[PDB]
Amino acid sequence: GTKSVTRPTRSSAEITCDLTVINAFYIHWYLHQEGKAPQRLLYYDVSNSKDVLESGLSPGKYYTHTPRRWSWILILRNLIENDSGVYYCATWDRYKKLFGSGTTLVVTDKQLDADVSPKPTIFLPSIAETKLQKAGTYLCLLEKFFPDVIKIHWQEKKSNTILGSQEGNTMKTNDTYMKFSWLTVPEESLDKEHRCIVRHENNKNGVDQEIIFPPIKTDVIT
Amino acid sequence: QKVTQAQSSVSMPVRKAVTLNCLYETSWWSYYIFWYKQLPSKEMIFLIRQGSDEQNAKSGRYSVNFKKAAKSVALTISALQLEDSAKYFCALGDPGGLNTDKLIFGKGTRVTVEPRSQPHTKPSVFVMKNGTNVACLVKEFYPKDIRINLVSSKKITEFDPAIVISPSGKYNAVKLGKYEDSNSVTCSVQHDNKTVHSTDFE
Ligand SMILES: *[C@@H]1O[C@H](CO)[C@@H](O[C@@H]2O[C@H](CO)[C@@H](O)[C@H](O)[C@H]2NC(C)=O)[C@H](O)[C@H]1NC(C)=O
Ligand code: NA
Ligand code: NA
Repeated sequence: GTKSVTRPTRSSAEITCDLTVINAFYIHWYLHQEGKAPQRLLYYDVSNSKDVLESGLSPGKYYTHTPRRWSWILILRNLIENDSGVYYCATWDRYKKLFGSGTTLVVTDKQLDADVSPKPTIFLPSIAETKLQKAGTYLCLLEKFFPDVIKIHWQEKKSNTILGSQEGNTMKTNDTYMKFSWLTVPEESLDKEHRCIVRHENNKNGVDQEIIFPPIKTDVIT
Repeated sequence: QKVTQAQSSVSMPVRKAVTLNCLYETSWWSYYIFWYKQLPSKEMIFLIRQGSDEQNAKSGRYSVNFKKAAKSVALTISALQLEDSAKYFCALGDPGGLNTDKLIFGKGTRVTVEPRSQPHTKPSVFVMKNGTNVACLVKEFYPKDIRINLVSSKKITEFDPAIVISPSGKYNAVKLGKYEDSNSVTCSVQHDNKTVHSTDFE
């Protein structure tokens, strides 16, 4: 449930609570910025429908919305660059305090292209690898995406089992990012088509991308 | 109230053990300490809790060496597994246990689990292409130390290679670039005093 929310400065942002809570009384909101300690910003009083702000914070900046029963959204007003980071909703017991999946908030005024969705490039196994090792490696390259928050995994065409893939780190390319993932499939499965599934905020229609890797087809050298 | 995690990073091999230190300052009489694991996907997972009036916490491969005098709550991760590689956070309850209470966190300590010591393994080397893009794939090598070279006389761009631990406990690597002369681009790898060419396999 690791999402990103990219917004310009001076706008409002909505951050959704990922926890499934039964009989919540207080919903706590935490901010984690890279290199800093996670800290609570406020909590929401479920019974009185009130926000309790940490000392120093301006009223109106944060607001906990309840769109429906036992469902919470943190609304931030007047965004600044320093509002960026990972936001978590939290509660006590299932006593231990438990956290949601967390949302990466990205505040930027950067003038980017209309399409900052990950752009795919497919690589098919080399003839030397399939011949010698009775396995083929498929590589999926994703480029020119923003923000850096992305998830790539692999599946067979008519199967929902997650395959054993590997991945490189996300790398910055000018104002954008790139990432690649690869899958080694045995000879016996080389005749099957494979899917590289990419989850990203800026994908077309907010639905994850399904990149099809065609099956290896036999070729006679005449 | 303050929480300090002095170590920024720590490295230990698989099956071995690592200890993560934490020091705190609190005015509260009775309190609680918690240890969390933060995944690279940013998920915050509860591991273990230690009480002010309790003995030493133990929950599977996790244990807490508690010293209320010095105010020290070191976490030990025993019999290390590769998925133990994460960022570990120490949190102080304010005081903890009550529904309105906040946690005061430390800045966290990164743990990297190293593969075990093994016989040296020479890799196989392959090249995959898509137009201008050339990927060099380096399979099953040990040790980690390697120089991967894509042989081109017209390089557009080159990225840092990605080195990962393989399911057999060795290493795999991928080096990508963009080359004008992509159709003739070949790969050479320097590893364990040997030179492996992608053309060796062709
Ligand atoms: C090089 O990369 C591109 C992009 O993934 C490949 O083109 C796609 O191929 C599939 C079929 O499997 C089509 O459905 C897509 O429409 C194509 N996308 C685009 C943007 O053209 C291409 O096949 C790859 N070439 C090689 C030699 O592997
Ligand atoms: Na509610
Ligand atoms: Na702030």
